[PDB]
Amino acid sequence: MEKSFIMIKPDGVQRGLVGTIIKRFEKKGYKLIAIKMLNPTEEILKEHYKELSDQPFFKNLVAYISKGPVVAMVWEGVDMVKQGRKLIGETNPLTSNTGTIRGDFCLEVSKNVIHGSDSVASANKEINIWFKAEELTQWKHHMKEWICS
Amino acid sequence: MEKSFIMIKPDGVQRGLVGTIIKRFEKKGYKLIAIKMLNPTEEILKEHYKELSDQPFFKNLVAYISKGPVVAMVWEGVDMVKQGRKLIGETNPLTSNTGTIRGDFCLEVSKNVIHGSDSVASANKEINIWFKAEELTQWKHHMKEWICS
Amino acid sequence: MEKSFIMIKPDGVQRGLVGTIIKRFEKKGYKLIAIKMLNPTEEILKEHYKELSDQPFFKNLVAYISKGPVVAMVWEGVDMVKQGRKLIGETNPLTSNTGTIRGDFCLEVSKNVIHGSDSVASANKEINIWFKAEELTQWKHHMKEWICS
Amino acid sequence: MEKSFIMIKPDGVQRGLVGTIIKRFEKKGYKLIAIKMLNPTEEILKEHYKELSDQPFFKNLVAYISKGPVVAMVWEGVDMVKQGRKLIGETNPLTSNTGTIRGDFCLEVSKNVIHGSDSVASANKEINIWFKAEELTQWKHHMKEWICS
Amino acid sequence: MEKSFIMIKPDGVQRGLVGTIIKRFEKKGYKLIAIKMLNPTEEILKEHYKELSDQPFFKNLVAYISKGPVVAMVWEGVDMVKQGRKLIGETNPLTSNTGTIRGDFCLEVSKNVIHGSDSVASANKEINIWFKAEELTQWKHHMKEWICS
Amino acid sequence: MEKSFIMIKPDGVQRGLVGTIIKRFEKKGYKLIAIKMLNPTEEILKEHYKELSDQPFFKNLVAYISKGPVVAMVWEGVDMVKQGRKLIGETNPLTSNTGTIRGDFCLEVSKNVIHGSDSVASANKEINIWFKAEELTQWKHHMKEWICS
Repeated sequence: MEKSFIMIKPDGVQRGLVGTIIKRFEKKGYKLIAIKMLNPTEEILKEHYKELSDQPFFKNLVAYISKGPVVAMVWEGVDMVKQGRKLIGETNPLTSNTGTIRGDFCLEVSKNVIHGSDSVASANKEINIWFKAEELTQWKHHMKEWICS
Repeated sequence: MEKSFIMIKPDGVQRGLVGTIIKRFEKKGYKLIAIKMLNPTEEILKEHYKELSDQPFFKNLVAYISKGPVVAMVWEGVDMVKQGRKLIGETNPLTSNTGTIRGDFCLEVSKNVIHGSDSVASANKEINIWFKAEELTQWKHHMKEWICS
Repeated sequence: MEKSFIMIKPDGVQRGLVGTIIKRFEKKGYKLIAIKMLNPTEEILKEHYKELSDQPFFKNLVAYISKGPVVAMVWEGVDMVKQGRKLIGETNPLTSNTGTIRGDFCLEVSKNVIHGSDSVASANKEINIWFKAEELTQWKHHMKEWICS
Repeated sequence: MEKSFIMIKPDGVQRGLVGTIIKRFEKKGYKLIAIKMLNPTEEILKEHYKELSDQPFFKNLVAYISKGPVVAMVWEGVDMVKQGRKLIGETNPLTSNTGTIRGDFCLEVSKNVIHGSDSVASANKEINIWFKAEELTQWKHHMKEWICS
Repeated sequence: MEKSFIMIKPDGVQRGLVGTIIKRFEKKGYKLIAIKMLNPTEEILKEHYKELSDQPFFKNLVAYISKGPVVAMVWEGVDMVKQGRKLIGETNPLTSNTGTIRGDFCLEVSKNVIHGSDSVASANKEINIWFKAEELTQWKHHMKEWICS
Repeated sequence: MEKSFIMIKPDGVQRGLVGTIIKRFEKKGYKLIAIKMLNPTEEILKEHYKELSDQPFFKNLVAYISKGPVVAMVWEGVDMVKQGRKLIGETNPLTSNTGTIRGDFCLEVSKNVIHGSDSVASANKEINIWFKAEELTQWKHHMKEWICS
């Protein structure tokens, strides 16, 4: 099934929203298949934000996330990428609707607690950069009968 | 007052969302007047889709429902039908907004945990087929003073 | 498996604790098999509190629970009677520990929101008086694998 | 920083939504700087509701809020006025989105639990009438580092 | 009715536990009658902690709380003092039971987020020092019918 | 600081309690420094329950564990080992107090969702076997000021 990369940014971990964010994804009926905590290299981040290497404020971004703690995740399930983005909200937490992670907990775009994959093509690249194949664990979700067809 | 028929489908009870769903409805200021758990008779469940039978997936539903457990409910209150549908969300939980039951908990249209009446006319018919008159309990809501006129 | 009778008293319904209470039982890994809302006849209650006819304030108690709404339930699972009593707390919500329903939500013994069966013998009697056998619904709990054995 | 006046109306306090409301504002990353409980005097309420003097039922509006309890607050933070409005929802809780206070808890515009300032200019006026400058407490929010720039 | 003085200490406000704490007290069926945010002046703090004068570290005590923000409260209800203490927990959050504020949120006796009055006599003293009589608001709790006799 | 090894067992992941468990630990003021999801090897698993060889149920737990997914964790903080145990509850979820993970979610000792280290000595051994040194992430907890000295 469709996989997406969801990463709790440093400010997410600092504010103690790790549990809350996971709970939100679990309750949706989604499948956690990989999770790790790491202080990301400025070189792992260089490749994750290759798409956004084309942004004016970049020299501030990479050093930032590299410092603070990060909880990297992969979640699996039908229309994973879009629904994760839906659960997260818009980029700007001010224009982001209530009910979303960013719309319930964030104020500024520089500190939006979470990253979600923008497209399925973006997701598959992001997963490979952040995780080893061995890391992605295969398990049968007992509940999938009552979430899916 | 306006009454609507809300029914937690099998997948709802299996995932343990009975309490959460009810709490959502209670906190909105609505009045629970009837609740029951039953395995719906294929026969008596047949009339629930009597209006929509002209659909490709009809035989599969009257199977996954009748076998699994169901919590049938009637809730009362101002604009009950529309608000119930609001609380539930769209048919497809992908297009359904966050904050709603289906937008918080569901992924696939085949397993969207809950039913809500689509109109007042549809509600009155659905109440009649699922519940006996004696079943609908009459009680004075003490809090209605502070929710209504 | 072991069954117990749990009944949300009228003050429970009035305060909108129906959802919350159920949620607590659901999260424990317990199995809801019967649920009904009714205004209990003074005769149904006359027998439910027959063992408790050994109390000074009895003529005032049956009239009370008779008036307001009541949500009657049966829950199934290993050590259901004891654990339900555990989840509920002591009779007196003042001496009842925090974490319990009565210790989180109640102040007075006259208004303690919920009833739980005191013993397995008392439970089987209580279930028979409040429910018909047809009411008790048989369903396979998918998650039982990961709660039991 | 931008300040807004948020006031839980009497029906909010009645329904025990004070904690819940505050939690919602806390979790958004906002800064409570003043809070007080009062039974608002005609004097304050006439100035607070000066714009609504051109309405048939005004003598009773300044008399309802004058009766019940009210929790007056000031919250501080980036885009405070608009975000507060967003967290609260539309005036009519029927058209207000789910996820909001009014869309989660309210049914009628007469009883919508909370007030939020409509503009920055409205806010500064509202704060001055409800609170004394001494009441606005200055404190360093430790977490503002991780919510703001 | 019985009144107690409950004060969220600065670390409670810092960690965004104001709403959470209030909700806990609301849900218990208790009556908030006064609330105020202040940076406690040396005068108040010397009188609140008058019994801790014969202790080595007293000047740093009154200077910690005189720094950070504090939410002062009065709550009313049957056995208010004891149950407040019960909801709060033991002084040391390590020996305090789970379910309590201190046992759910705290680790160190120096930072245990909340104060609760230890006796009725202590409470009436504490209320007088922190609040003016005008500040204690009188209101009829609609729900007290269903919490009390 | 004191470190402990906390592991959500298969049944925990299946029932979707990962988020909730984590939140419980975060809200206590504890610091997550390592997290990973894996299907545990026989070789890795056997040394974990090495001391529990002289026990009747030794082979069968390795069956229902290795197959299922597990979320291994390391948490750091004052009195981490005992508090983790406190947060978890007793071995048997029948005798385990309400408020605890096992007392809120579990029924049988075979499926009690989580493991916690029994002593500091047992913790440091468990961390070593489950995680590499590189895996334990070093980060400054901004909120530690307000939870500790």
